[PDB]
Amino acid sequence: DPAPATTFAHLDATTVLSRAIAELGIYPAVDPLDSTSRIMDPNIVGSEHYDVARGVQKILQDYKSLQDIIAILGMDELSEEDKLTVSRARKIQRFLSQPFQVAEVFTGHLGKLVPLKETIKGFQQILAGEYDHLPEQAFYMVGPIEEAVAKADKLA
Amino acid sequence: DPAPATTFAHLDATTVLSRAIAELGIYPAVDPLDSTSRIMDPNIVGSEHYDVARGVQKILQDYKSLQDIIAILGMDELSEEDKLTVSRARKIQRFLSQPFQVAEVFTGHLGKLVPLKETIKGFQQILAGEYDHLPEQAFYMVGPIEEAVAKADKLAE
Amino acid sequence: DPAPATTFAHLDATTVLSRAIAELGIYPAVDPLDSTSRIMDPNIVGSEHYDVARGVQKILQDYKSLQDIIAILGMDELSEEDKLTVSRARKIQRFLSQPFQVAEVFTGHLGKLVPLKETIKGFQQILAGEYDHLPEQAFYMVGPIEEAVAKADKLA
Amino acid sequence: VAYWRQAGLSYIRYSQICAKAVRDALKTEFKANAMKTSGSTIKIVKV
Amino acid sequence: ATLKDITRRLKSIKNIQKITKSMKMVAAAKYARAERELKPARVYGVGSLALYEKADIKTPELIIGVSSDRGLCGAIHSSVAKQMKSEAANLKEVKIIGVGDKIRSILHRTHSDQFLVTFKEVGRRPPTFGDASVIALELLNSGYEFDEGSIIFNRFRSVISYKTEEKPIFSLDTISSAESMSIYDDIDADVLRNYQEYSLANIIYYSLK
Amino acid sequence: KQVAGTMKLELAQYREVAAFAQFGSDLDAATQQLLSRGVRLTELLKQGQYSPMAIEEQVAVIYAGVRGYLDKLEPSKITKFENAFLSHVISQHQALLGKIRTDGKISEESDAKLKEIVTNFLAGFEA
Amino acid sequence: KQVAGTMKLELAQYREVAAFAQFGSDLDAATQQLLSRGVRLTELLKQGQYSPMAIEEQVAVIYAGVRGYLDKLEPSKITKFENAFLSHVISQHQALLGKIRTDGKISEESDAKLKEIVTNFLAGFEA
Amino acid sequence: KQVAGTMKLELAQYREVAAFAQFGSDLDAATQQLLSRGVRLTELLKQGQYSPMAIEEQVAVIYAGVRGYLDKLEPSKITKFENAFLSHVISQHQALLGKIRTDGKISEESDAKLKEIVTNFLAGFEA
Amino acid sequence: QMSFTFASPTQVFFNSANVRQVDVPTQTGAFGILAAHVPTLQVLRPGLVVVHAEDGTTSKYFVSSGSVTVNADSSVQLLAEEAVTLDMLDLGAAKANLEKAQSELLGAADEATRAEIQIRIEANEALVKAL
Ligand SMILES: *N(C(=O)NC1CCCCC1)C1CCCCC1
Repeated sequence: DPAPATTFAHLDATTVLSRAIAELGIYPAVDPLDSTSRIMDPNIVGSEHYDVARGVQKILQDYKSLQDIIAILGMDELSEEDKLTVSRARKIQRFLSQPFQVAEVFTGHLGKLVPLKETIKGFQQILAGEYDHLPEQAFYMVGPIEEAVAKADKLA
Repeated sequence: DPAPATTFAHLDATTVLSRAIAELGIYPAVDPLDSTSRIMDPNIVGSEHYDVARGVQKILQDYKSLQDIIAILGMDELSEEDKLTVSRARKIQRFLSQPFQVAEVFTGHLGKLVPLKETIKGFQQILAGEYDHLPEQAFYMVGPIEEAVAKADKLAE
Repeated sequence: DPAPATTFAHLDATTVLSRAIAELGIYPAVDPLDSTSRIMDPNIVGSEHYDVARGVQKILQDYKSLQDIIAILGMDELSEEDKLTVSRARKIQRFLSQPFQVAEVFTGHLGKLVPLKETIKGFQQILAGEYDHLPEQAFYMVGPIEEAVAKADKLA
Repeated sequence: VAYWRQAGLSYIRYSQICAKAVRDALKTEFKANAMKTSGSTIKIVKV
Repeated sequence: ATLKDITRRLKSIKNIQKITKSMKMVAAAKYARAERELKPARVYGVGSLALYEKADIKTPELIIGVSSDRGLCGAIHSSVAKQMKSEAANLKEVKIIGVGDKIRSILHRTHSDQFLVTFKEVGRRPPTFGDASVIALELLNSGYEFDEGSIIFNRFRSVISYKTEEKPIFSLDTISSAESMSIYDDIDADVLRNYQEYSLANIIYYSLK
Repeated sequence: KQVAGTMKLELAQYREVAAFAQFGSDLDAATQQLLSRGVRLTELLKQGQYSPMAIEEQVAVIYAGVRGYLDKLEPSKITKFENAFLSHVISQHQALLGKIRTDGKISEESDAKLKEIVTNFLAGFEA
Repeated sequence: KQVAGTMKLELAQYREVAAFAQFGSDLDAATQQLLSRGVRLTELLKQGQYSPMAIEEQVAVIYAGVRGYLDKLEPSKITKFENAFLSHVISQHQALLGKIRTDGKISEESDAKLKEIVTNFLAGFEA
Repeated sequence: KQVAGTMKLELAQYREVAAFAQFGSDLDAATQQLLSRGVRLTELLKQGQYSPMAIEEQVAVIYAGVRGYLDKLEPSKITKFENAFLSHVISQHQALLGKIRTDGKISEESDAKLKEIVTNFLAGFEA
Repeated sequence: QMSFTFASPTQVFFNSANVRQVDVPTQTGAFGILAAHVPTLQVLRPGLVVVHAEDGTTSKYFVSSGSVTVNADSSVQLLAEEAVTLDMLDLGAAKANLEKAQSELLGAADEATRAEIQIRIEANEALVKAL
């Protein structure tokens, strides 16, 4: 739509909310592949931060490219390798989710604020496979990585 | 589009070019299922010319109708004959490509000119199965059917 | 589309005529589940009319649901309840047939004007199972329920 | 040792023969099931 | 979103749905028959296994994977293959057999130079003792004096669940000559030869069923 | 009218199953027969340009297929078969064609006459 | 032109066959080789920002791929290889780089020297 | 708030992908339990037209389902239960209903009292 | 009380049934397993199976081959590649069959071939017994 489309040119960072994401229960409903920043540069945020972001977006895009074949046949028909990108991707999609302090009044969950250093790390570990043994639901609506593992435990 | 759409009526032969085909490296990017000629008639070009042309169009429309299905359920569900057409269709699609003399600066290949009889022969043989053992790429960007055989040799080792 | 969308705001019911039903010889070729009416409500046509109607719809639905298990598997495998719902259903779908007067010049058969209370009751008896001892073709192309019982006596 | 052994035959192979014999000695009324069993679909792929 | 493309997609999905609904019904028929013939088979196969659990068998000091040729059955093949690679790794010499082309195409390349035989024509027509006897024969007629083997297959549980399992093949006529087997006397060293051969066909049949 | 209705019905039945043509291994006898009738009735509706047919000619070829005299013939040969067959009956059987006209239908006699031409001509055509 | 001449069409065909092969179909040696070649070249054309390369340097890295020397190197290693290969030739092979740039071509002599450099360097790299 | 909170949570858990029903004794343990409450609670939310309910009657029936008093009933019986339960409380426990209303809260007193009303009624209810 | 299990790949006759005794045809005679018999393993032979039920008038069966097992516990399991009740066997055929076999043998020199014929003879011959 001309209104929004003309607005992109005026921004330094863009956070695009998605209806399909919100319907999956993932809040904030930010589309991780359609949100950009003129600051996402290795010389500005550092190479570790830079590489972890490119990594997350890479696995999300690969999962996206698969979703078409999964829509009909499903996941059970994927190569033992694509099953793996799917798995980590889905865990990453949920780890991007997070309870807000300002929404406490209706969600009933304490809001969370995760420090940038804690954010990079958490995403590194998922990408490196350190949690392939943890269930997806453990990563949904938490703060830092430690809360994911803890939740994966309360799952007894 | 009204411009091109109102133009078909003033022609005797239409050569329709497609982006979907050019994008695949297939040049000239002619759409074999959307190009026509008022002289494509057995009484004018001979039933050999007519039948081969018509045979090429059929194996291609059949593959095209098949494509999206196998892209989902895979190839394994096709019969040995159903998939033998899939492989010849792809070969025929490749034998339609051609290194243009005028295009040397783009293909990096020596231009080629194929006599009518050689065209009919070549397409006829593939349709008949006389090349089911050569690899696809042998048919890509060549002139006469002999070069397909020779490229296949150059590809072996 | 705007045209049919605007028209629907005024319709109180629909009559859907189909080839599929015509090809089964049921005339009129009315689709028994596709055709509907806003006044198909107990508060309007009464509880007796409503209950009988709802019953026919369900049995026609249940019959359509068994089409799978019967096709690939075998009829000699449905449970006694199911086997019976197939006989009542088929009889039901035949009893919805009806010869018209207007077409007496082409059929040679007398048309029928079935009074509502007779209609409500006819099907009520089939659903009740009071005619499970008769052949389907007894309810095909007739008027009142009595005409079903008679057509049955025929010869044998 | 048995005659079939030493002759190269094994026991499964003996059982095979024995089981088939009992089949051929049935009567059409039970001969039907013979087909719904004793298949041979399996195919060797030795390389 | 082009009325052309949209139409192109609808075209191919309406066919998929049609071919896919068909394949479902065919399967449910094959399944129905298979579920039943499986009743006896278990009792029979569990019977064959009644000797070894009822009395120990280990081994001093052959991986058989079963599935089929046809895909489009969720993770039937990937499961056995997954567990098949796992063993070959954790392990003692390694030699393998795959019944059903799919296994020979999956847990393959990495382990071709680790093959003994492979089987085709599995799954279309219902399995038979006869097929099991061919598998057994083909093995006995092999130069692999296996000391111990395992058979990996999918154990049915319900239309919506199965579990990839393993069964030991102490077929080693040699191993069946251990202490625990002292309880059973009046056993010719070669009566076992027949006994083992037989119980080998029974176990392949069971997994197959 | 004598054959049209039947061809109409059989092609309609074919259309519902047509999607299994290249995906029907586990098919049953009936649905497999619908496929074969259809692919063939479909070939009999093909026609070259500038050669409109007399009504007796149209029905003779449609009758053949509808009564299954060509169910075993390979689909790709039907066009050539119809061509050759039509020349033969126009050449050697104007009597037959004449009656289908006059009687205004294919009688028991005409039917007998047709079956014998097509089963023997067909065998020679497949030689 | 000596290294990139037919690469555009070839990469187009590569992407086509790559999509089609995902259908598990059996692949002959010919298509497997095309896939191998395509995936490697795809990596060599990756490039970071703010560091435009001199033409003789692009020619040098293109060469290593188009001539087949990298067909057996794990694709995930191709970027690291290029970075090291390039610093190598720039550090110790200024004469070779300078001749390619000066003649604006790859002479038989320049060709013979590159082969010796890539095969040996590669072997070391894979140590 | 005291009863609809848990109903929301539970009804959600049920909604957490339950298109899978068809299996009964095939599912896990606690998951067949979610389809248990879920279908029951779903039946409680059904209502006819022209018969709006006082909030106090609403919590009474929702209390019944959210506390477990319907788990052992036959899905097709929850409406018969609800209707019978409600006329029983309207007629014999006006006071209790009065207090929940007037207070706008379910006191621990009113709870224990409500516990007894449903327990006894459920007991004498001939499904 | 012994739990007796008797079945073929296709059919099952007994499953953990408390039978008083069973008679089975083995390569070495015809062992009679009793509710309390010493552990043993044996391969079958074309013959007859006799199951003395808990209540007299025993039931008969015919077996082509397979195995039988008696464990430390009073559990027994008989497994025949094929096992049928005499009720479904045509004697007339068997005869016709034993004839042919003995004929082929007279025309075979190949040791292996002979073995395959010999075995067949044995089976068909064993068919006469309860028929
Ligand atoms: N060039 C072309 O037609 N001119 C030359 C080609 C070589 C032989 C003499 C004539 C084309 C002009 C349009 C763009 C592509 C090349």
